[PDB]
Amino acid sequence: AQGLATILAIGTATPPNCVAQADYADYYFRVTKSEHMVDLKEKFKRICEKTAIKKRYLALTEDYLQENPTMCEFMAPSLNARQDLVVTGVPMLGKEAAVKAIDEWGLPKSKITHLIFCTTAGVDMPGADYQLVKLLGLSPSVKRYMLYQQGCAAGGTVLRLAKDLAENNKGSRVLIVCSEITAILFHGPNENHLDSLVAQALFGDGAAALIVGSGPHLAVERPIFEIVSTDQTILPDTEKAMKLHLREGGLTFQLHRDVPLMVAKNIENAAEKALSPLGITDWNSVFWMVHPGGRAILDQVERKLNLKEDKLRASRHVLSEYGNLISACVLFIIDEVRKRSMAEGKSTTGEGLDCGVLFGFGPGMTVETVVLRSVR
Amino acid sequence: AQGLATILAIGTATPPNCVAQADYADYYFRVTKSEHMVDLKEKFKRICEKTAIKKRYLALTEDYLQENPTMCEFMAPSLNARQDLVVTGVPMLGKEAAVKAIDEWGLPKSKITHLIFCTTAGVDMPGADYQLVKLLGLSPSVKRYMLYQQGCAAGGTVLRLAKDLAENNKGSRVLIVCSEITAILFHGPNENHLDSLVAQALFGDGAAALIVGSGPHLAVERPIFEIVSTDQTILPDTEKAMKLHLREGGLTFQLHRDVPLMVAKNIENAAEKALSPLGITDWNSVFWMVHPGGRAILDQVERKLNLKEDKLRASRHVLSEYGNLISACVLFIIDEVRKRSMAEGKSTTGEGLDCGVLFGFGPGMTVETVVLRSVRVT
Repeated sequence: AQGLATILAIGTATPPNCVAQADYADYYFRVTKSEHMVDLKEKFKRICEKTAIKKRYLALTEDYLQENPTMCEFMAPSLNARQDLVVTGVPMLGKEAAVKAIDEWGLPKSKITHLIFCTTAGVDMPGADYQLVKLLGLSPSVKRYMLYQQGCAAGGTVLRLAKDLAENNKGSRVLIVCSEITAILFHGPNENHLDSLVAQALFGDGAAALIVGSGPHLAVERPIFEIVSTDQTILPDTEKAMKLHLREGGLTFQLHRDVPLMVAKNIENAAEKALSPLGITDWNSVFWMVHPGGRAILDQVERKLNLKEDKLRASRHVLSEYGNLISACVLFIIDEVRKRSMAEGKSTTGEGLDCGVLFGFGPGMTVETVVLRSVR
Repeated sequence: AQGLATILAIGTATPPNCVAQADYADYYFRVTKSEHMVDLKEKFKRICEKTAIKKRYLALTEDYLQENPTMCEFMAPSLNARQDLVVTGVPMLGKEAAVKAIDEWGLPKSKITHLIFCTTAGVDMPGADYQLVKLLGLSPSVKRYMLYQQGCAAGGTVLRLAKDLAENNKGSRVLIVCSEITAILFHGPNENHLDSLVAQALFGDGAAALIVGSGPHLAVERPIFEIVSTDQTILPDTEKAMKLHLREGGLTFQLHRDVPLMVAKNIENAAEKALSPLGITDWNSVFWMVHPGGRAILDQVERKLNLKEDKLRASRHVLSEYGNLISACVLFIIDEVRKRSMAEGKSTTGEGLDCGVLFGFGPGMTVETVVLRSVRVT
């Protein structure tokens, strides 16, 4: 195609089940039948406090756990129950976000030439990509990219892949869907093996959908951000950061307690590598979209880049309103800065600034760094 | 980038443990202690016979089996055991193939800018892609595409994706690794579960690796094929063709008997969509690499496009020497074709022919159609 890959529409959706973080420990310990673990509950009460999460939407409900109680047992086999939920739920949630993007875009869905489906919740053959084309009625000849088991940096993964798709294929229009349902990693509290206990407080459900294309038809298409550049790098010596295994008992979860420090040690290098080519040295002259793996990661990034204390508001905002949405989370944040900037009357779609940097963090530890150019 | 994405090297690897198909029914029913199922044992021998497969390489060993006996159960929880095998084995097998590709390539590892890792066997976080760059010492900043649970058509998927990365990124060099270990799909024999049983006779293990790039440095790099065009379409009313679920008992397998006919029904359209823009109508005027989903799919494609009788010899060869290698299978066949061609002294890398078509067939049912342009041998 001709011109930079451009984001032209963003839609989001969540499961209807809302849970206030302020009530989560009571529910969670009630529901897993673990109220005798009071010290455990207190700790968990405290972790929920420090998440800086106000609420989450969860496809997993209390009825489901009743019917599939082994999901609450720590090492009881429960994958089949989890698959039953997410193999269906993930593409349905994704279709919901996609309808909104397609509607915002406004053009006929027959013009969608490429589908990128991304999730960290379950797998199946045929894929969630197949079900989405069916659900949506996309062309049977749409080219698909089925991204399974992707994790927390994959919101940047889908833009990096979309960029090359859109730019190498003249007139191509790419639909991106990241759809995450955290039922895959639900686990009861375990004194021993506390590992997945912070996961219970952290992750929320949702899907984000994007339309991306080169050479927008400016009469009927409305550019939101240009994708300037994408980088992916493995942080040295951080393999221990995060590990998640798909086992009989579900999606396992180990999170190293110094992950934020691993981000603090490497994040200026990623910033410099991305902005230096553009001639930018002042981090505060650009807008930031940071995957909120946790509050501490946001604070470290803010510290190490010496950000003004309002710089990560949009990121802190979707952590607050939704929790960690894994691969869909930075796409929610893109929507958030673009909507807030229109609401506030900014001169551009990127908080009135011309350039921005999105970060995704995942296993590896992997950093994805995408440079976005605002519009107007 | 430059002109067309171009395949510049290819390497293949397999587990060292080989099994003669002729002996597989005996091996199989004896390790699963399913000896009393003489009838079904007879049934399975007939299936092994008709596969047109002579041997398969398998990472799954009988002592791993007798060590993790639930894998043998005709359904019991065994995913942990299978994962334990494949989470390590898939990237190690893939590393083995990538070293060979990079060795053929001859350029520094450091020049590899993108990695596509593709498999159908197991998943892990960090992925097989991470493991691979660590095994090979690839650049930490290599751009990765981790293709999990992909299936029998993904040999075309990786080519289709490699094509756009290589063509949109000036001077980029893409490493493609497809590595498959059929242990996720191993199951003991059981009465009315026959598609699963047919799979115990069909799939073999292996990894293929390719170096893909645009604007080859013609001094040091040697083009093998150019990737001309790429299509993916789902075949109408064939959702039931194949279904595989990853569950506590491992990966399920369900295959409809009419899959060969479903391909037959749709294949000439695929060929026509791919070759008409090139002004080609003569199917015998081109080379064909057909994913040996089974011998019957090869027969059917051959019959439907009315190819001469040894048109599919290369696809038949690797099915015979390796079994169905899921996503890497057609990449083995690309190597077979170019290696047999250079050896017979063909004037091109594509059986002496100029253009060729490769077909991947997967769940959907999906067909991936990629057009390859051969290169002249001297």
